[PDB]
Amino acid sequence: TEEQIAEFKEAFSLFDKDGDGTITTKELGTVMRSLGQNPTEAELQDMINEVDADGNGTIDFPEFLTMMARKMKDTDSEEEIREAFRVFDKDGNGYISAAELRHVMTNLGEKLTDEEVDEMIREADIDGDGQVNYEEFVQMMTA
Amino acid sequence: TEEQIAEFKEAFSLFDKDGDGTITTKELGTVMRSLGQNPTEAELQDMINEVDADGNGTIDFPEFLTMMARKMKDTDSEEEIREAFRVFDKDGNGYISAAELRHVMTNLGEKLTDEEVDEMIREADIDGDGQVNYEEFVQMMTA
Amino acid sequence: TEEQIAEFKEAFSLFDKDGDGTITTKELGTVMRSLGQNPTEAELQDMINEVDADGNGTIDFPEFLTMMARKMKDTDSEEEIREAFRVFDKDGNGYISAAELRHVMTNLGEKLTDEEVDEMIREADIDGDGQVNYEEFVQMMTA
Amino acid sequence: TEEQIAEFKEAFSLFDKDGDGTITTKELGTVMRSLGQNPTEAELQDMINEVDADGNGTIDFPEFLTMMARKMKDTDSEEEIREAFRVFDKDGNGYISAAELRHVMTNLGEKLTDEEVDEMIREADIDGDGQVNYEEFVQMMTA
Amino acid sequence: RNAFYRKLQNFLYNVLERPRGWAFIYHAYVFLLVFSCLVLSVFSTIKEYEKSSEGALYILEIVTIVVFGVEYFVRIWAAGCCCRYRGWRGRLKFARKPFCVIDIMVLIASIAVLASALRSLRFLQILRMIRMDRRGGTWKLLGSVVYAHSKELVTAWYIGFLCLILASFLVYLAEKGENDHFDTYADALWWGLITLTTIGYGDKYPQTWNGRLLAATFTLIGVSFFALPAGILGSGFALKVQEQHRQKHFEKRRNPAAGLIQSAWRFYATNRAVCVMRFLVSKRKFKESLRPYDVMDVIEQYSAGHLDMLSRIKSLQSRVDQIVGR
Amino acid sequence: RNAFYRKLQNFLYNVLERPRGWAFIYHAYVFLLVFSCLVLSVFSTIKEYEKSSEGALYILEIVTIVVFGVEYFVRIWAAGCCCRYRGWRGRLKFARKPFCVIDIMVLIASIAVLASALRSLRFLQILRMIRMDRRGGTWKLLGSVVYAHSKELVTAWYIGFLCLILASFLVYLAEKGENDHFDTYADALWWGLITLTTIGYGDKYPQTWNGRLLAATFTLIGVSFFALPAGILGSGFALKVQEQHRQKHFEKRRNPAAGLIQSAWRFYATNRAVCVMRFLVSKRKFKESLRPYDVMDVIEQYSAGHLDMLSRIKSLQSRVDQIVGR
Amino acid sequence: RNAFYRKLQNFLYNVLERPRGWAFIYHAYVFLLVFSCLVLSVFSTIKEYEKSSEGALYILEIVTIVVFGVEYFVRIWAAGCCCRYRGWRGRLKFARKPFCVIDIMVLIASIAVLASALRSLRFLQILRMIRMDRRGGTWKLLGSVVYAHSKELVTAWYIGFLCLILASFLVYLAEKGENDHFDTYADALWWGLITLTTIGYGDKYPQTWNGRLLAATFTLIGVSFFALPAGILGSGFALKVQEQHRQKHFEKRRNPAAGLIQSAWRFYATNRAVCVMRFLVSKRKFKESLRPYDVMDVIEQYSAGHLDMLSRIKSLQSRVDQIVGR
Amino acid sequence: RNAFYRKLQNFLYNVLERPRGWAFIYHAYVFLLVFSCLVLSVFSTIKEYEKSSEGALYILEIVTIVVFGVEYFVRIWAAGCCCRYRGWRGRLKFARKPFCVIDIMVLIASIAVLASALRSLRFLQILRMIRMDRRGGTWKLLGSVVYAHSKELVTAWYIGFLCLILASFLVYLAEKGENDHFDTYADALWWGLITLTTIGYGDKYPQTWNGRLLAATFTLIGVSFFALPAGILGSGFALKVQEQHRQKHFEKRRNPAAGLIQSAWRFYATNRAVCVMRFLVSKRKFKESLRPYDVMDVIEQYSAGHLDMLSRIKSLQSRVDQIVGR
Ligand SMILES: C=C(C)[C@@H]1CCC(C)=C[C@H]1c1c(O)cc(CCCCC)cc1O
Ligand SMILES: C=C(C)[C@@H]1CCC(C)=C[C@H]1c1c(O)cc(CCCCC)cc1O
Ligand SMILES: C=C(C)[C@@H]1CCC(C)=C[C@H]1c1c(O)cc(CCCCC)cc1O
Ligand SMILES: C=C(C)[C@@H]1CCC(C)=C[C@H]1c1c(O)cc(CCCCC)cc1O
Ligand SMILES: C=C(C)[C@@H]1CCC(C)=C[C@H]1c1c(O)cc(CCCCC)cc1O
Ligand SMILES: C=C(C)[C@@H]1CCC(C)=C[C@H]1c1c(O)cc(CCCCC)cc1O
Ligand SMILES: C=C(C)[C@@H]1CCC(C)=C[C@H]1c1c(O)cc(CCCCC)cc1O
Repeated sequence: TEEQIAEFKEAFSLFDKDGDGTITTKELGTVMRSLGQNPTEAELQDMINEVDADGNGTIDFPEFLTMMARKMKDTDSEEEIREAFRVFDKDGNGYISAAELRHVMTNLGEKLTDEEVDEMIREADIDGDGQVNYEEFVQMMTA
Repeated sequence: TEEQIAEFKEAFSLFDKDGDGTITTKELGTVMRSLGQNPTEAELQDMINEVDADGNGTIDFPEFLTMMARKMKDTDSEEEIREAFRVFDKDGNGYISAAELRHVMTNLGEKLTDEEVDEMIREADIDGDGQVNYEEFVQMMTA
Repeated sequence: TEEQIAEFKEAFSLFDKDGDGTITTKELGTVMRSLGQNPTEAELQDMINEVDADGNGTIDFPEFLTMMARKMKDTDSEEEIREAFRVFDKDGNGYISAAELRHVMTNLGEKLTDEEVDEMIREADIDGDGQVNYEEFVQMMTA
Repeated sequence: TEEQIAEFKEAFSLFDKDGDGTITTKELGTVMRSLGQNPTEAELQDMINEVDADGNGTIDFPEFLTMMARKMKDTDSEEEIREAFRVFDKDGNGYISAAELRHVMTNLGEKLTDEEVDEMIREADIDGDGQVNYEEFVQMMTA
Repeated sequence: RNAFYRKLQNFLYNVLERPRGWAFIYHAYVFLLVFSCLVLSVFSTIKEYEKSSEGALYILEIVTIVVFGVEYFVRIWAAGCCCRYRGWRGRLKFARKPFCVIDIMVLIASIAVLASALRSLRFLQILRMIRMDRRGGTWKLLGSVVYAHSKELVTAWYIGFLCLILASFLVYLAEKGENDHFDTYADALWWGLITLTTIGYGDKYPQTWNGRLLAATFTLIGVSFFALPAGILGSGFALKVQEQHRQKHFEKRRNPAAGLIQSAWRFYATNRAVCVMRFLVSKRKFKESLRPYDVMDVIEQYSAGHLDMLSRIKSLQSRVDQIVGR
Repeated sequence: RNAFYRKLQNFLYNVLERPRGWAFIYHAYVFLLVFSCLVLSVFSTIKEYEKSSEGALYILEIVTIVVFGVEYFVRIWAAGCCCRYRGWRGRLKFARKPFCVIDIMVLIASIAVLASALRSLRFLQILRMIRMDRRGGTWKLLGSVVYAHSKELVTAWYIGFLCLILASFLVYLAEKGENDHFDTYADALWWGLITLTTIGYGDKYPQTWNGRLLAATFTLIGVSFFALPAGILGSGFALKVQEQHRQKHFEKRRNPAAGLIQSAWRFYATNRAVCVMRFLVSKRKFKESLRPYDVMDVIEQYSAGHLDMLSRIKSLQSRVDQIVGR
Repeated sequence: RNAFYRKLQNFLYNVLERPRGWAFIYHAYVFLLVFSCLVLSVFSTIKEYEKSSEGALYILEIVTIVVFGVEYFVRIWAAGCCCRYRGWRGRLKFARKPFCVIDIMVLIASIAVLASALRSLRFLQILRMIRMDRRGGTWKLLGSVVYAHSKELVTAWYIGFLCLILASFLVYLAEKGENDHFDTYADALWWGLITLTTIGYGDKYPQTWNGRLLAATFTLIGVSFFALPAGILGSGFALKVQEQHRQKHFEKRRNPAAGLIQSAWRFYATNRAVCVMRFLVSKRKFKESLRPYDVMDVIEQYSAGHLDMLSRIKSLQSRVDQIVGR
Repeated sequence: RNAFYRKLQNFLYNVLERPRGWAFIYHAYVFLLVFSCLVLSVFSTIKEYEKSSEGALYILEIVTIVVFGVEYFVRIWAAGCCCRYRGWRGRLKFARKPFCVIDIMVLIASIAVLASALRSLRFLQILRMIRMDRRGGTWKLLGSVVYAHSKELVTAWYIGFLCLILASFLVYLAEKGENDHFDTYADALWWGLITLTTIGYGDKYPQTWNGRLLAATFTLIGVSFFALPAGILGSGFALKVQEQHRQKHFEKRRNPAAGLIQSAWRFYATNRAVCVMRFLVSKRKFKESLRPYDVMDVIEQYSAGHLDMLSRIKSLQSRVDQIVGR
């Protein structure tokens, strides 16, 4: 929509500090640093290749809109999340115990705040059995 | 006993400087540094992994009492020390020579003071044959 | 020719700052630094190995003239150039696309100025088909 | 002989600066640094184990005399030097070319002064054929 | 007892479906059972022992029916552990699995046969024997190892076939007249195949000394070319097992997965460029951990360590230069 | 449609010449076709089925003619993709390729045969069977693996031959009189070769117990020595495949190539010492990247990293010493 | 001479029990001796040489009894070296070892037999032959290598069995009438097993050309599937030997052991939290050195080095930052 | 022309003694020659072609005489290149080499035979065939690979022998009466050995169905156990070749050697503690470079690098601490 394009342009201008339509790695690093965390050269460059669809190190506004156009369902990211959860499903029964889930969120990979894992237990536990499922959960995120 | 629990509580309070019942690695490091030696991060992480029986990075007092309750005989650590001695028993006859024994004690692994190895030769050498045994020695430590 | 030998002697004197006829690696490094960029120790040792024909670490003027006498056609360096271009010829059809060519020149190996790659697209593209050839190209460089 | 033992004791006192008969690695390092070359911990420790015949890290005078009792012929070091020379004998004909010999002496392993390689060419050239032998040569060194 | 009920159901599902340890013993039993049936069928063919063979085979077949029926129903019941098979529709979909369909249809066909039906019984026995795999694991493994060595097997086959053809032709030329074994080139081809494989019945063998010399010369290399595939595949299998054992330890698929799930959750909660881009990044890390599972990861680790160290050294150089200027 | 024409021409050239994936399927088809012809020829030899065999073989041979002719012309047309084969002279040179010459000459000879010609037909069929390789790839691979293990195969042959000779002689001594199988040492040699290879026709076998004991003792090791080459070559093939799989990932041939082409261009444009020296340097790097393709590159990387870090530490030492002096 | 007595006793124990070098030669001798007896038994079966075979066998059996009795008593005497077997009770427990019990009981049974007893003699001879292992080492090694490749052997068996069944059935169909060899499917199964193993007696072979073609087609892959286990196990054995040779050098089991013994002694002398925690830590290091014995230890070493260097670089950064602030 | 003379003499010595490349071709020629003689001897045994075989064999034997004599004299002359064989005494010692003695004595014996002498001719031919090795290289390689896998071959032999004995006994029990093939246990043993090796003459095979079932069950594993040694040795040979190829590149035997020779010269010129100790040190480094020739050297390199870097970090810590105090 018109307002959607306007807010995307505002976000791009905030990101592309140069204003020439060619967003660079340094701009991403600076904006993220403003957000709070320090990004690495490998992190930012991989970000750039994933976003870039031309191969010149910069992304124009139409490419930015195109990458925003991908939703959770459209991206078809299902297989990856299911297999990751199976990797975590040390029992493999299709459900993950609450204790192990919280331990993984608060002690593994990217350190996740207790608020996020609290939100997971709140939303994913429709049946409230403790052995929270990662299939209906991912189905509802997909939807 | 009541005095046993009291002395365990005194030891825990000396250890758990915070006093909240959640002993941390830094407290053990500081108290050990007071004892004389500097513990490493990997050393302390392995320590906490071994002692902990919950999986939160801290040990409650009942857990400390439980791990203290394990005696030399109760721990059933016989196989490990026997196989270590056979590893040192370069001849494999069941006896270890005094010269090699003292050399290893005072020069290998954690270098050990001459007093400790002197105590070994004093106590373990019941027969005083130089080819000091380790099976009967470890048996009497078990008892 | 007489002028050719005179200019070679001038170049050698500019190179061999000592003037004893025994050019050293440090002189190469200093003159090259004068030329703009920095050579590495391994780079210079490989250079001296390639140029030297005696095995003493220094090059006499006759050796310098001998290595200058080698022309592009005389060196018979065709095979290496063809195989390198095939290595770049991701399609292997005998032609290399202009986009990939420019990307490789300006972004891979030794970063090459836009002027050099512009000269490539100018001279090499006799047919101007975009799918510029590299076989006839290396033939005309050989000639 | 009496003078031999006296000079050996003088050398040991110069080496064993402590004077207790227990020569340590640091003493070798310091005295030989006075001699000129810089040692390494591994170098001096290997020296000590090679010279030691007890296993305590220090050498008493009788051990020093015993290790000095080994002359060139007595040590039976023939095979090692023969195989080393064969390793250098890139042709394997039993003779080593003078140019390669000098290049190896002055450009390989321990940097050897031109005087030592000059002495090699002087003494080893009984036939003076340039293709100096390493069997009769090592034979006279053994003798 | 719902907790104990669920524990028992999960244990049953694990033992019936992909097992790990002593669960396999159960399968062995049932396998032997079905295998026994197969053997009895063969014994029923021998007219000397046909009566006793059939007498035992009837009860063994009834026992197989009972065991397979109870196993199938227990498997259907224990399918409830997995989320994908819950309730009427879920368990109907579970029964839609190809091997469950095969099991139910073979069960029904066998019971119907119980109520020249012998040929159908033999075909059903071999059908259950093949269904014993239940996953295609053996076929998958063999196909993987074969395809990995496809070039080697193809060259072995090509050269061995050329050797077979040439040796058979030359021996045929040397034995066409003075031996009735090699009456026709087809007979010589049969001889060549039987010898180069080293089966060597002896029904056909060269008898003329020229034929014997030629056969010796050619078989001396033909036997090796024909035995090559066995050695190639054996070595490939052993190397695959060794590399599987080595890779069993690294366990470097954990952090990328946690990052992926966390980033997916963050992006889902976002409903923005940073979150979506980080979700893509975490998925990239997930797949890039998925692929290597080999020493290439170790070379990547060396590269990362070296480049990081060089960066720190450059920072050191800047610091020392500025201190010198200070 | 010149762009689409060129795309189709390149696709045709790729499928006809070195293919990668499903293109191979086409080859399989044609291969089967030609293979079928070969098989039919063998069937034509059996007098029981000669009539039907020839009846089918005529049409199969004409189909082979059509397929090979159309394939040859399409290959000639699609040769235009590569620069070396353009225009009249370029395509004439392309037809100068040895396998293209073989293809055209076999096509023409077969055409003429269509217009005792059976023997020529069989020879042409085997000729096309061998030409099916089109590159010598199988021969190249076998030769590479054999030459790599030349010492091992030679020792295996030498020891196995000594075992064969000795065992045959001893069995001949133990069976010369009491058995007509071993009438002459040549017969004993034939027996020894047939057994040690484990072909074992049974036309000759020891019958005296001394001969049986000697044959047992010697064959127990002779069979292993004779089977050795198969195992050696199989393991060599498997190891070669494994190392190829490992080396498939490194892809460390990129930067040296770009440097080489850039330096060559610079030196060509120069028409000076720096340019030529750098051209030689870049060629050196190119070929030194070409060679290793193995772990020696990794050891070189470790050496480079360690020496670099040591140099940085020496710079650290100089800086700290000067700061202390300051 | 108690010192010399103890030296001799230890040497005797080492040579009789697990030997290292030339001690094995002695075993070979005794092994040959017992093996000889076995051979003579077989020779006693041949009625042509029964008399001489038995005449020599009686003497060889008495010699075996003497040797085994003296060896058993010397072993019991030399068992004193180890602490676990000292005095009456210790040596009684030593005789309680399963193989010592087997040795004493076979000795007693043999002497009793000396005082249709031939069958008992043969069974005792084979019993001593099997007891020659004395440790189960061969069985342990074979079981280890087999279990490591259990999946590969199982797939090979499954596919080879399917090939056997199918090929036998098809050849039976193609040869049921026109050949008395394949009268019954059991005969066809026997043929298929004999050929696919490449034993190939020649008692049964296909004679109809359809049967011959089917047998060729199926055996061409069946022989490979049947030879697979030999190649798989051979490659597994060779790889195990190679990795044992590689791992023989590292010797990284020393410091953890010293730490473990020292910490155990300290904790024993303590009779506190630090001592017990360090004892557990040292045991952990002991076991963690025990497990890997492979390249996983090397990857752990790389990880440790990299993380330590990272920590030192972080200290570097802190120091340089504080100096800049100063 | 003394320089050209010496060059030619060295070339002759290299080609006659250990060659590298195309020199081997010459050996092949002579080898074929002698091999041809051997073959002719076998042909002389066949009475059908004895006359022509002998007629050619006389000429071939004279040619072998000439070739070997000229080769021996040229070898003696070219022995002058090496220092150890110079002058009368040096060349006499060279002729003292075992293979030179064998060559001269076989030459003289063959000359005498030229002047039932056929048996001596055959023995001399096989003698020269075995002498063709000239170094024991094949025997050395086979012994090395066998001894490396001694445990594996011994377990394979032990288990295969037990399988042979048990299978033969059971088949003998099942076939003692209803088959004349298995009249005595020795016959059953012969059958078991012939089948388990897969030679399978067919002179003896089970005919009772119990015997057939037992033979199937036992051979199914016996054939694998008997084929194991071939696979084990093949894999060992292939792995040895692969590791030789890998180790061919490192070339880390240079600096220790130069250090050793320099230190030896210094110690010789000394005639003191530093020089002798450095000589011992350099010898130690020489042998420590000699030993590993494997990845243990690489692990040592990692250890050295890590400890050095840690030392540099400790120096860094001292420097930064002192600067902070400054
Ligand atoms: C050309 C090949 C492939 C082999 C290997 C090289 C050599 C010199 C001969 C061939 C060969 C025979 O052709 C025959 C025999 C034994 C004779 C058999 C008895 C009639 C051995 C034997 O190695
Ligand atoms: C291309 C193969 C398969 C090799 C290499 C070429 C030649 C000379 C023989 C093959 C081969 C055998 O086929 C058999 C043996 C065993 C002994 C044979 C007795 C004469 C060794 C042996 O190298
Ligand atoms: C040099 C080879 C090939 C080895 C090592 C030397 C000896 C003792 C035997 C060979 C060998 C067989 O030839 C066969 C088997 C299988 C069982 C044989 C049954 C008696 C094992 C077995 O090691
Ligand atoms: C389908 C398989 C598995 C093999 C391999 C692929 C090909 C095209 C045919 C099979 C096969 C025969 O079925 C028969 C022969 C020779 C004929 C034997 C003489 C009667 C060779 C031959 O490779
Ligand atoms: C699945 C196996 C075992 C492979 C791969 C599939 C096919 C085409 C054949 C097998 C195989 C042989 O069974 C035998 C040879 C030797 C030459 C045979 C002569 C026609 C090669 C060969 O690849
Ligand atoms: C116990 C062993 C070692 C094998 C493997 C396991 C199984 C279940 C049976 C044995 C075995 C036969 O004993 C017989 C056949 C075929 C029958 C031969 C035709 C008379 C196959 C067959 O795998
Ligand atoms: C201890 C060995 C050698 C293995 C493992 C134990 C058993 C079950 C069989 C052996 C074996 C064969 O002996 C033969 C095959 C090929 C197919 C046989 C057809 C029934 C596979 C197969 O694993």
